[PDB]
Amino acid sequence: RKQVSDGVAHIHASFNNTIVTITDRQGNALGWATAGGSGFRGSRKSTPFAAQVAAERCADAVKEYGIKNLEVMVKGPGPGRESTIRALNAAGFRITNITDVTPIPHNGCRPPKKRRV
Amino acid sequence: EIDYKDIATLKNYITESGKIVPSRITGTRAKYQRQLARAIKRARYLSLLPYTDRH
Amino acid sequence: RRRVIGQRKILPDPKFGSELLAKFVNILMVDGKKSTAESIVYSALETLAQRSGKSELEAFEVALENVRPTVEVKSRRVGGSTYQVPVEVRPVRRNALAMRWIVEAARKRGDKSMALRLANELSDAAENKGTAVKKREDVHRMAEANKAFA
Amino acid sequence: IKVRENEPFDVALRRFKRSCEKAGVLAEVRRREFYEKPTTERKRAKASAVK
RNA sequence: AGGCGGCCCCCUGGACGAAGACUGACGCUCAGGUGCGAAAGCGUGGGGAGCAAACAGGAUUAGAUACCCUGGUAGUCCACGCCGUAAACGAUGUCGACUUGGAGGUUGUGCCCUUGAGGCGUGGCUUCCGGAGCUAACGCGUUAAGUCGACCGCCUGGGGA
Repeated sequence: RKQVSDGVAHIHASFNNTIVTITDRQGNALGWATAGGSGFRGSRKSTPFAAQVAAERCADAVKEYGIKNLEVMVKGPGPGRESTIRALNAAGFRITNITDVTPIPHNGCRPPKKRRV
Repeated sequence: EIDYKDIATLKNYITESGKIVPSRITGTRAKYQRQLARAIKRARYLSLLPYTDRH
Repeated sequence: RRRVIGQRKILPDPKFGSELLAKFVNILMVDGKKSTAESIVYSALETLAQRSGKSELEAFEVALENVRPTVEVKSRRVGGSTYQVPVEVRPVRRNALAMRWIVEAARKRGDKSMALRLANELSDAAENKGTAVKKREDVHRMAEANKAFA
Repeated sequence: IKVRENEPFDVALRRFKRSCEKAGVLAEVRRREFYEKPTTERKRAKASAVK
């Protein structure tokens, strides 16, 4: 209903997936998009355009809120973070803080024992 | 040495992301690196440093 | 291999002084009978002379100006997988692409003389008004829109 | 000192030289004693500066 | 030996050295004897987040009893008990002694004409090259597979066991 100009964005970018959600200062989600819903699948769901078409739609999903100032929480090892943050800054938003919060294993629950890559 | 919980010293042996710097970039002997790692790990249990800068 | 052409030289049309009109008869001709193609070129331009707003001296160039792309889509192997990639359309091909499509269209037609089969395609080759005719260009429209992986 | 920037950030800055995988921790571990025996050819330190 | 890590406290086993002290061969090994699981399993009783044999659902495919993927019991965890299981494989039974160098780390113990941001003796641990000699060969290489005394087990084709 009423513009806020300020928010916090939660981005997950992995080598197989890209998810973009925009929240307020208290963690209420104002818009959400997924690269799967923007029509990209499999490994291509990690690509700089598949991320852009979800970031643009997530910015459009907060177009009623008149956003201008942003802080970002990034997850996942995927390279799409800088091009996603640019594709979102293309909506007129300034990003004044970026922080990584990836669950790169701390972790809780059972430790895996299989090999990687 | 002289009360190990000196966070200004401990912050000189970690990255911007709070990770323990490898012994080769400080020239530190393994005798001391293991005790410095114990000091940095103990400092989390003194609440002087987060367990990960992510939280 | 590597130590190859490129593009071999061709001599321009003796009457018009054009290298496009020289390539045109080379791809138009059949069984090497270039003497018959020299009676089809300009004879197929009969119904285009007054209709060309660039005047007669550009009444064929106009059909080649209609399409001048920078990339084409190709489907190429990277391993056990095969993906669509954009490949560059260079200045040497940029002016000769549509020329190669118009002769195929005329050869695939079967009414009147060849100088009239060629005139059927050339009449709409800068108008594009026909049904399902721009499917011709989907190989470059899909290239200016390639996303691939980066 | 690779990343070092906090708060605002742009572009990639992931691909660096020295420390983590060659020059002079991780990777090359099949060379083993090449990490000790070559002394002054591969090891600068020696004390008086940065241990 | 298997192994054992996370933070704090109390209790607590074993190792190692120098100048002296004490018994005065009191020692070494050892058939039987008495002791000790990484795991999986079973047994008495709990407990179920994570993961998952079995089994189901869907795919891929000739089929797919596998991988992928939505679930899931037993088991894993615990108070514990039984077993003695294995690549228990770093393949070196336990004791004693002689010998050739180096690069490196740690821990005692004793020294230094310490102009060192340290150095050097001498014990214990100890990584990796390397000389003699042994082995068919890899290599072992002073922490020996060299050399040589003490004690207790094991070996003499494979299929079948």
